[PDB]
Parts: sequence; C-alpha cells; structure tokens
Amino acid sequence: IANQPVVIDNGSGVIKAGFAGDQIPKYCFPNYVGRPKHVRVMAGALEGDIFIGPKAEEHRGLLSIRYPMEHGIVKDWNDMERIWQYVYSKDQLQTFSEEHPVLLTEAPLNPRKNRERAAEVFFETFNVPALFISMQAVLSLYATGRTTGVVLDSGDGVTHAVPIYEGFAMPHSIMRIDIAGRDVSRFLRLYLRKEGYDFHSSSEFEIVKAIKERACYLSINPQKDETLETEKAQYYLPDGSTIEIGPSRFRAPELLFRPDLIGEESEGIHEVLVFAIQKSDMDLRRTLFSNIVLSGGSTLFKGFGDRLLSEVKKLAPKDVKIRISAPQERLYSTWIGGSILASLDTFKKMWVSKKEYEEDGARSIHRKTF
Amino acid sequence: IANQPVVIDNGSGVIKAGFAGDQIPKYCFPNYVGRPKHVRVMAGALEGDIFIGPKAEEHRGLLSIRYPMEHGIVKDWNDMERIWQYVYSKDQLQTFSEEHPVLLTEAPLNPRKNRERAAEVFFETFNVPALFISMQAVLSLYATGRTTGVVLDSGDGVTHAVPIYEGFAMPHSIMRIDIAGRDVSRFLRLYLRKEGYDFHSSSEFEIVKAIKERACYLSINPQKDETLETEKAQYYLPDGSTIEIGPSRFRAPELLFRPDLIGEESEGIHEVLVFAIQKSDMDLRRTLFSNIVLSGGSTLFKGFGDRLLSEVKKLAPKDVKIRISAPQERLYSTWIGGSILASLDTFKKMWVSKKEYEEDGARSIHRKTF
Amino acid sequence: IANQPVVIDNGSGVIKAGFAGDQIPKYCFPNYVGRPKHVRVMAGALEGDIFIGPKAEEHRGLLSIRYPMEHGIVKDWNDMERIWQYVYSKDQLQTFSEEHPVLLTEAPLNPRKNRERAAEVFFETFNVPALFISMQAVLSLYATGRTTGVVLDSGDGVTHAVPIYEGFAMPHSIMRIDIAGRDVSRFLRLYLRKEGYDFHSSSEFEIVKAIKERACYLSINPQKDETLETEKAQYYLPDGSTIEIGPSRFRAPELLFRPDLIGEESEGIHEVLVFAIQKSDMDLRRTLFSNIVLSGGSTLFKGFGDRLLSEVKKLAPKDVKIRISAPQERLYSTWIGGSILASLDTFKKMWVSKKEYEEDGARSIHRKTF
Amino acid sequence: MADPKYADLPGIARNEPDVYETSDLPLTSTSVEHIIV
Amino acid sequence: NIEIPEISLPIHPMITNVAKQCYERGEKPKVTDFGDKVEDPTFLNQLQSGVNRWIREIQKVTKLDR
Ligand SMILES: Nc1ncnc2c1ncn2[C@@H]1O[C@H](COP(=O)(O)OP(=O)(O)O)[C@@H](O)[C@H]1O
Ligand SMILES: Nc1ncnc2c1ncn2[C@@H]1O[C@H](COP(=O)(O)OP(=O)(O)O)[C@@H](O)[C@H]1O
Ligand SMILES: Nc1ncnc2c1ncn2[C@@H]1O[C@H](COP(=O)(O)OP(=O)(O)O)[C@@H](O)[C@H]1O
Repeated sequence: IANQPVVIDNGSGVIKAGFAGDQIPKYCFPNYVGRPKHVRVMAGALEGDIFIGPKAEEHRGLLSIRYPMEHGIVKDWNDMERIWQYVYSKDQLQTFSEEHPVLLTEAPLNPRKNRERAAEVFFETFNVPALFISMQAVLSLYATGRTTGVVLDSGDGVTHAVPIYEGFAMPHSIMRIDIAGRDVSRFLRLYLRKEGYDFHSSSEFEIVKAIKERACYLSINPQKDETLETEKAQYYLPDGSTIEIGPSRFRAPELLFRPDLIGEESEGIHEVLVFAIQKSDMDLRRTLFSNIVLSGGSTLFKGFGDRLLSEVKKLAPKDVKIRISAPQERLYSTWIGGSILASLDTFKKMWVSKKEYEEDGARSIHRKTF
Repeated sequence: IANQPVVIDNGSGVIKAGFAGDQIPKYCFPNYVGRPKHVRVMAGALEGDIFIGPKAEEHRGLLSIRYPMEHGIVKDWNDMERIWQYVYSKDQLQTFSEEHPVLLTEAPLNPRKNRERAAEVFFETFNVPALFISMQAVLSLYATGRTTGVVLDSGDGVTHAVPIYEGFAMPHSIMRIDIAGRDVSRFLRLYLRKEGYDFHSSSEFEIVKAIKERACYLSINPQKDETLETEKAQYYLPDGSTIEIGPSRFRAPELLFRPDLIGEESEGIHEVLVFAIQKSDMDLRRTLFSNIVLSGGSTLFKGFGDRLLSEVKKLAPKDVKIRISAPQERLYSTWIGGSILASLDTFKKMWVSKKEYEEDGARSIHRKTF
Repeated sequence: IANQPVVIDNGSGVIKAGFAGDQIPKYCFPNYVGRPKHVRVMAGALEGDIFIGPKAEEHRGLLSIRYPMEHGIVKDWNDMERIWQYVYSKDQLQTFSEEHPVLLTEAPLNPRKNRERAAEVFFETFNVPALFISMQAVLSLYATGRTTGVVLDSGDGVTHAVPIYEGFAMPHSIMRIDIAGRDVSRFLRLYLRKEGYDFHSSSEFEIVKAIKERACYLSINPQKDETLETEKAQYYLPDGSTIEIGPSRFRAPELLFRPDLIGEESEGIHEVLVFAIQKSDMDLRRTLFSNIVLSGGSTLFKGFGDRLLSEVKKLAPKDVKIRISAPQERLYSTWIGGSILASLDTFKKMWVSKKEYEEDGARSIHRKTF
Repeated sequence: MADPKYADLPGIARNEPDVYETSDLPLTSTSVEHIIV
Repeated sequence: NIEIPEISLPIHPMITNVAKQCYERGEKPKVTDFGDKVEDPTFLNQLQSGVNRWIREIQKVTKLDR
C-alpha cells in the first residue's frame, strides 16, 4: 500500500513525470545535467553546483550541459540519481519516494543492467514501495485507446517499432535502430558547420536543438528538392545574430530515412516499420498496416507523416490500406499511457513489491518484466 | 588580531583608502612622490624630502613628481612603500600595520611579480595580519548592487572589461588595453604643444590633468566638430594666465575610442567592451548588453555615456537593448565595494594568514587570486 | 593544353607553392598581407604599399599585419586574391596563371562557401584551365608512398585527422578542431602578458611566434611540471634585449592537448586521433593504430610524440600495437604529395576543366571534389 | 544615497544622466491515411 | 529537551506605521510610499543598524551545533 503511483517517463532527452490518473504530465524538463564552467568569484553567486530543470535552462550560459542517458541507456548513474532526486524535489513533486509506487517507462532491447541498476536505485536509495518497468509502445497504444497495431516512435536517443497484438507486444518483431532526435541534431550541427556557422559548445548544442525544433522540415521528394536553391530563411539566435540556413534544413532530418549520411548500415524509419510488420504473422499484416501510431518528439517535423506514407507505400505490397495515425500528444503518449495503465486495479498485481525485490532480487524483475 | 580591515584601492592615478565598513573612502590622495627641486637655504623651511598627498598638492610648484605606479605596474617599490607608510601615518590613519587586515585591489591581468612583491611588502615591511588581493571589477558590482554585468572601468592607467554573470567571472573574456587617463593627459599635452603651449615639468603635468578634468568633453561624432573648427574657450591657469583651446578639448579624449592617434594598434574602449561581451557565451549576450557598469575616473568625461552607447549600438546586433548603468561614484565604486567585501565574514576565509605566506609564499597568493 | 601544373598548398600560417615535380617547394612564404602603419615622407621609399612575401618579413616592424585565412577559412577574399597574384608574381613563379592547371589544398570539413568562392577566384580572375581542390591527408599519404594510415596534422589553424584505409577515405570518421599553432601563439602571448613581457602589436606578434617555434617544449608529465617550479631560461629578442620566459614555455603548448586552458569545451589532439580511429569499423582499428602518419607544422614541439604515445596508450585498448611514423620534412609533406599526385597521369581526369565550370559552376566542384 | 558624502569628495558628478539606455519598442494533423484498392 | 531559543527580529516602527496605513486601504506597501523619508541619512542609518542586529541574531542560530 502507498499513496498513488508516480509515472516517471524517462527519455534520453526529455524526462516527463507526474502522478497516475493525471491528464497531462505536469512536470516535464530536459534530461540533462548542467554544472558551471566558469569560476565563482563574487559572493552571493548562484549557490550550488549541479543544476537541473528550469534553473539549469535559465542560466544556460554558465553550464556545461551533459547527458547521462544516451540511446536509452544510462551512461552515468550519479547524474541520473540527481535527476530522479530532482523529480522528487520541492520544485517538481514535493513528495517522498517512500509512499509512491513507481511506473517506469523504458525502451525495448536495452541491456539487463539498466533494469537491474535502475531497480537498485529506486528500491534502495529511493526505497519506493513498488517499481514497475515497462515498454513504451504498449503505453502509447494504451494512450490512443485502440489495441492492435504497430507503434512507431522516435524519441531523443532511440527509435523502434513494436507490433502490438491486443497488449501482447510481439517480442520477435521489434526492430530498433539508434538514430533519433539528438542524433539528428548532431548531424544538423555538422551541416551548420559546413554552412559556415559554428556551434560547438555544450550549451550551444542546445541552440542547435532549438533550430531543429523550429526551422527544419521534411522534403517530399528527397532529391528533387536538393537540386534546387530554397528561399534560405533566416534564424534569430538568443544572442541576436542571424543565420541563413539554406539546404541544411531538409537534409538534416533526412538522416532518419537514410542513415548513410551518418555512415551507418542501419535502416530508415520506413524500413523499421516494414521490417517490423513483415517479421510477424502473415495473418496480421493487413491489420497492422491499417493501424500505425506515431509517438515521440522526432515525429513532429513538417511533412513527416506524409513522407512516411510515401515511403511505406513504396515498401508495402500493392493495394493494402496503409493508415498512419498521428495524435496530438506524441510527446506525451507514453506518459498518458502510463497514467491509464497505472490507474487500474490490476496494477496492484502488476508491479513488483519491495518485499519481493528484497527476497528474490533482480531476477524477480526479469521474471515479472511484463 | 584584527579590527576593521583596511581597504586600499591601489590605483595608478589616485590611491583611495579607509577602513572597512566605511561608506565613503576617507582619504583619497594622489599617487605620486613629491621631491623638492630647489635647494633649502633658509632655516625653518619645509621639512622632509618626501611629500605625499595634501602637502604635495599645495606646494606642487616646488616639487618634481614621480609616479610610482604606471599602467597598473609598480616601477619603484620604494615609492609605493612610502605611500603605504603615508597611509598608515598619523595624518592619515594613526594605525599600526599589524592590527588590521588589508584588502588591496589590483587591475586584472597584471604580472605575477606585482602580486608577489606586493605581498612581500605587506608581509615583510608591514607585518599585516591578513592580506587579500582582489579584482577591480567585482568590487564595482558589489558597490552597485548588481551581480551580473560587464564592468568597464577606465582608471588613470589601465582600462579593461570584465563580464561577470551571476557572480561568476568568465576570465577568458577579459579584454585589457593599457591606454587610459595618463595617455589622455599626455596626449592633451601634445595637443597644447601643437597649439603653442608647452608643458614639460612634472609639476606642470598636473595642470594638464586639471585642464582635462575641467575642460575636456567628447563629441558624439568624430567629424561633426572636426572640420567645424569651433570656438576657442578660454581657461585660466593657476597663476592668472590664459589658455584658449578649441580643437583639443575633444580631440584629446578620442584617444580612448581610437588609439591609432597615439600610434599604437589596439582596440578602442568600445571595442574592448564589445569584444569582451562577444567572447563570452552565446546565451549570455543580452544580459551583458543590458548590464554595463562604468567605473574609473576616465568615465566621467562629458558626453562619454552617449558616445559609449552609440559605439556599442553600432557594434551590437540590431535591436538588442543596451543599458549602461553609470553611478555617481565611478571614482569610489571599487573602494566602496572593497568596504563592503571586507565588512563581510566570508572575507575571513578569503584572506591569507601570515603563517600561510611564511610556509608557502607566492604560491598562496596565486592560489587565492580568485 | 596541359603543362606542368602548379601545386599551390594553402596554409593558414605559411603558404607553400611550386611546380609539380619539384622535390621541395621552392617558393614558401608566410600567409599574411602586410601594409605600412607609419606615414611615408621621403619620395623614393618603398612602393606598392601592400607587402606580401619576403619583403613583409624583412620590414616587419614598419608594417601592420593581418591574416586573411583563419582556421582554414578565408576571411578576406581580397587579400587572398593578392596573395595568389603574388604567387604568380615576378618574385615567386614568373609564369602566367592560364598556362597551368592548379592543384589547391584545403583542410577537411571546411565550409562550402570557401570551396565555392575559391574556385570562383581561380576560374574568374585567374583564368586557370583546370583546378582540383583536395584534402591534405591524401596528399601526405601520396608523399610517404603509403596507402593506409591515419593522417594527423596540426597546422597553423586547423588540427584535423582523416583516416584512410588502402585508398578509401572515411568521411564520417574525420575529426577537426580549430585549436592550432596560431592559437598556441596567442595563448603564449597571454601568458607573456601575465609575465610582464607584454607584446601587443600586430607586427610584434611574429616575435611571439618565433619564441613559440623556438623556446617551447611539451612536458610528458602534465601536472607534475605544470605545478612545479621552472628554471627561467633567457631568450634574446630581435631588439637585442633579453627575456626570461620561465613557466610559460611549457604551459603554452599544453593547449593542444587540453583546450580547457583557453576556455573552450573541445578535445585534445590525442582525443582527436583516438576518436577518429574509434569512429571507424572494428576490423580496421589495428591497422589504424599501427599506422599513424604525423604531419602539420605544430607537430614539431620538443617532447610531442612522447606525450602523444602516452595519451594514446591511456586511451586505446590494452595490448594494441601503436606506431607513429612521420616524414622528415614535416612542413612540406602535403605539398610534396601534391606534386606527386599532380605529376601523375590520372590527374587529367581528376581535375575540373574551365568548360566544366562554365557549364555547371559550383555544383561541379562539389561533385568532383569527392 | 549619502548626499553630503558626495559633497565631501570631488569626483561625484551631479546633473548628468545616471543611466544611458537604448530606446525601446512596444504540432501536426492526425490520421494521415491512404487507402488502396 | 534542549529547546533552542527563538528570535523575534524587530522592525522599524515607522515602517510598520506606513505598512499598516497601506493595509487600511487595499494597496501593497512599497518604497515610493515613504516619500522624502528614504533620503533621510538618519532613517537609513537606523535601518542599517537594525538589519545589522538582525544578522547578529540569525548568526546566533545558524552557527549553532552540538
Ligand atoms: N517540434 C519538433 N520537431 C522535431 N523534433 C523535436 C520537436 N520537438 C522535440 N523534438 C525532439 O524530440 C525529442 C523528444 O522526444 P522524447 O520525448 O525525448 O522521447 P523520449 O522521452 O521517449 O526520449 C527531443 O529530444 C527533441 O529533440
Ligand atoms: N571629473 C573628471 N572628468 C574626467 N576625468 C577625470 C575626472 N576626474 C578625474 N579624472 C581622470 O580620471 C583619473 C581618476 O583616476 P582613477 O580613474 O581613480 O584611476 P584609478 O582607478 O587607477 O585610481 C584621474 O587621474 C583623471 O585622469
Ligand atoms: N619548431 C616549432 N615548434 C613549434 N611549432 C612550430 C615550429 N616550427 C613551426 N611551427 C608551427 O608550424 C606552423 C606552420 O604550419 P603549416 O605548415 O602552415 O600548416 P598549414 O600549412 O596547414 O597552415 C606555424 O604556425 C608554427 O606555429
């Protein structure tokens, strides 16, 4: 028994959290940790070293922003502890980690050590009454209400497709590549350098993310538009300068459909969907093609869904109704799905109790991983 | 042993000193050693061979002036020792050099030897219990309330720009040129020689300073008064003579904005500030453009604020709001900040004890430089 | 028309020219346009009033100095046009710029506008029949006769590393940071200003470059020597003076291995090499670690290769054979390889003729450059 | 403030504007489907 | 129980007078309400002494440890 389950949606770029039963996540902020770079000289300065959340975003110039999680895998656990601890601070939740069971979203095909050490972190430093690690696609489909269909997500560090059949997420059809939002921003940074504009500071990579979020689009024809000179719209920096982008705005999110530009034998998003559908039972292909759900912030580019339809039509068999849905809460899909899932009475039997974790250990988590 | 620390504004043009906690510096005498030029014949004449401050300001004609410090770098240590002894003398403080902590300011980017020898004097000739060397930028922020800003001071010898944001100084963005009030006075002297009025003695050099402070202004435009060949405003000398100037009461202070007139490629004061801001981080530009602090006596010329605004406005990107806070205590801002800092208790942790220096030496001073 | 082609090897600090076939670039001169500061009076003095070449080195003090290429990016196209005309002048090659194909050189990952405008110059002002812009790594490999090996070079403005495996350039495994010899000279000037020897004039900066190129060594132990006492070896200026460098002679070239000293989050040269190797495949890292060809001007410091092997062994996995080869004339490696490449028979197909430029334009250059 | 304090020392400039300033001035759709018969 | 003491930090009574005057009407207290009283060096000197005493009192509690 506890108060209420807290759905903490992780993400390599933006963490999202709130209590279960909530409508929208009330607490969302970037998943980075910024510590100052300069020298504390004057007294009365910004006290404290590590900053997370709105304060780290505000005084962005001083920090040396780093990410503790990359490609859905935690690289530094200390920064993650401070991030989770920040989630439970007075600025976000104002609660205690002893009276709340925790729903935790997590990307597929990740190492066992993520669930194991993350569970140790929660049940030991936080001592939560109940932890429950789950997928992300299952939650997104629960958020849309329907039940069978694939889920195409592309967050900040991962991207995958999961063919879900009535909740049983088919584990033998989850294609997963590691080319997501942050990497698109990284490649955009490279193209900005090729344009002439240099951005290499860690607290400037964020400006590159801002440019990706408000100045890029997806060309329908990938090559016909490359053979033309666009209008070259400008961009206003926080500094007040001006950057004319040019061709570095459509080729930047082109990476998601062709990771040859980054030099990698992986596949595009369209191939992840088509391979995820084709590596399933032939009796469900039409049902999966009639139900595609997008989620994740990288599915917010202009002309994304339209280009995805064109690509899938080029790869799907002829005269099969393809249908891509795209709800208005792609950033909040996994969190809303967590709010629906954890607010049910079956969640009591679906979690892992603290007592159980102390009895068996990590094997209990891998046992009851679904 | 400590009671009311002694704040010393070791400025190359005028030394300002008093105790800690004092709202105003009680003793502001000029920084020069006056030695006589004419032999003493009559008994009962003036006593001593060294005149400092108020005495070397009334009997100026009898003296030959030797500035000890030039461009924030001490030349004759003997003279600085004598000036500091004058500070602790009966006519100035009546204290001992062993009962009070000493806060002695310093310009940024000075050589290490100044710090070393300054502490050697204050720890060997004077047996000061506590010594702390500071920056002449942080102190102005203290005495002006702000904690984020660009300190643009122009003392009599060295001008610089230090961008401090939220109490954090960004040392790599410090720009510093060695062209200030001395050069303006000296260049004014050359303009008087081109206008037929020579001055070569050291005692008459202060009359050139007097002309500068009482008759020099800055035109908003460098050519709207250049070819106009304006009126010749008269100005009286200390004897009763008459000097008409005309094209030198504005041509001499433009040496700060363009030191090409002195025959030295460097950057003007406006380029010092703008380059100090542009060298800082991308996110911190608007806050530094809206927080510009002025200090130093050379920032008292007429029309200085308007010229500084228009020059920065030309160099800053469009529509960026530029605010230049110009307090009325530009001469005593650094001292008042010193009186504030030494009145705190964190200063106790910030100084260097005598045994600290004895067991370590110069190393201890370079350790607590910031 | 296909005569002896001209191999122009650009460099942000020292240009290199000469015909294809010469074993040594017969015409080398620094890359700076010097123009006089002082007013000329005596009729019959130096003429042209824009000095480029050895005349700019013989009369350094008389003129101002401004570099037209910073970090491999051309900032002033007018000055580069004058420099290239000087390459074709009566003092360097004495030939016409239309009877010879030109082999230019560039640092990788440069902006496309440099390549565009550079070929615009070589095809519009100079009516060169054929131009072929190319990298530097490939050229140093043609010079050493090899076909494999990671080429690491630290020029005056660009420190990049491009790996090549049997003639297959890996474009995505290229690391380039703009922290080079010019910035080391600048950091040295900053430390000299912290010493007392404040060199500030533009023509005086070359003296700092000479001091860097002569009295500077890289200690193997970073913090051991970085925190201890020096010996203060004396150096003779061109004035006939004497300067005691001291501790800055070793802390100034440390910038190449840790750019945190200048306050810029980047990587050292060793991290550049290690990351450039690791970004490649898994079946090539052994051949790349066993074949490292140094080049570039700044890879001549005393005690440089020692520190590279130490840092690389700390970064590379254990028991991996690490070798570092280098040519004898390290300053003219790329030019020699350019002479070899341009003197081949495939160079007739490698270039871009003038008719090709008239048909397509910039697009043809971007196509045939890779 | 300390007005008599400023009367004491000689550098404090009165009747000069103390602050110089620059002038001032006053998501995608859903169900992107495509049938095929 | 050791029962750590408490300190009631005094305030200048004139400030409370004008504060209560701002409270009799619906209005937030502000610096502008004192008029030409802020410029009094006597008044500000009294205030400086009071805040200095406040710092003393708070240090009496913050430096405490057992
Ligand atoms: N409007 C936008 N256009 C393109 N990309 C965006 C946009 N908004 C956010 N992003 C990218 O999407 C990412 C958000 O996905 P995220 O919520 O992090 O997924 P997860 O939380 O599962 O990691 C952010 O990293 C951001 O880079
Ligand atoms: N009213 C004034 N107007 C213009 N310049 C002044 C005025 N008063 C003083 N100065 C100049 O400014 C200098 C003041 O020295 P200061 O700026 O305090 O140097 P430092 O900061 O090194 O003590 C004087 O030497 C004089 O050159
Ligand atoms: N003995 C030396 N020690 C250290 N650096 C040196 C020495 N000799 C030359 N250099 C550096 O070599 C650089 C020249 O490199 P350069 O061949 O011009 O590269 P690029 O041609 O790519 O510009 C100069 O900037 C100088 O700093």
